[PDB]
Amino acid sequence: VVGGTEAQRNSWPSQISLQYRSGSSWAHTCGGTLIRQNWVMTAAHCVDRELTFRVVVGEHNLNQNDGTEQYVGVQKIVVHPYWNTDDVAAGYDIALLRLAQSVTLNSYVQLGVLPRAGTILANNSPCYITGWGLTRTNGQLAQTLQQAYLPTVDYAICSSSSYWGSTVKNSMVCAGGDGVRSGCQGDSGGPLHCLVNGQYAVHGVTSFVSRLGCNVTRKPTVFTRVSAYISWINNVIASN
Ligand SMILES: [Ca+2]
Repeated sequence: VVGGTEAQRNSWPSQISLQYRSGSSWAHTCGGTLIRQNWVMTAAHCVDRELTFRVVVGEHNLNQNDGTEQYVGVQKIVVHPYWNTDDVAAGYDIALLRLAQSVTLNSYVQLGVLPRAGTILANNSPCYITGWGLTRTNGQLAQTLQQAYLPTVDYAICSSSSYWGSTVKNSMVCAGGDGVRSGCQGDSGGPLHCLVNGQYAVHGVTSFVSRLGCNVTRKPTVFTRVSAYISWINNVIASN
């Protein structure tokens, strides 16, 4: 997250860190959202590599003992069947991870609430992106979980030629674009949390930014629109 602030450690208890095994250690690669005690929602592109993955719930500082973490292996990966790694602009950037154990819930570890199917946010709706991703374009991962205020940019604006044009689909949510605040590498797969009727819900899965950089004016961060995938999510969890 470029232009973020440090999250309070109990603000976003559905946020997870998706890590892969790297020699004798683990490396953060992506975010995700805990949606069942044994299921995480992330981006498909975060799991294209043939890596060994784990999920960390109750994580705040990637580099220090928080006293709240639970570490759990990924047992099964179900990528959306229409995903194509060489066409992120087509959409379908979503995957579900079944965890090897069910995590224990507490003020640091909660299920993310998803919107009702078909819900579309008014332009300029209040949302936060969260994650441990780069804090500058071509920078480094954050140590502590970051949040940035990223209001939505509706499809009509986002798909206009000075924004994303044809690259954005109605199956996506755009947010931000102010040139200061954005998602960045390492945020992918994590949530966009939007305040609706007094409660935050996870409306987006972080998918892409411009090839020119993270915080580029009129290139809002692009997310998979969770509310387009409710039936898919429910069907995968029911069949696995
Ligand atoms: Ca930690």
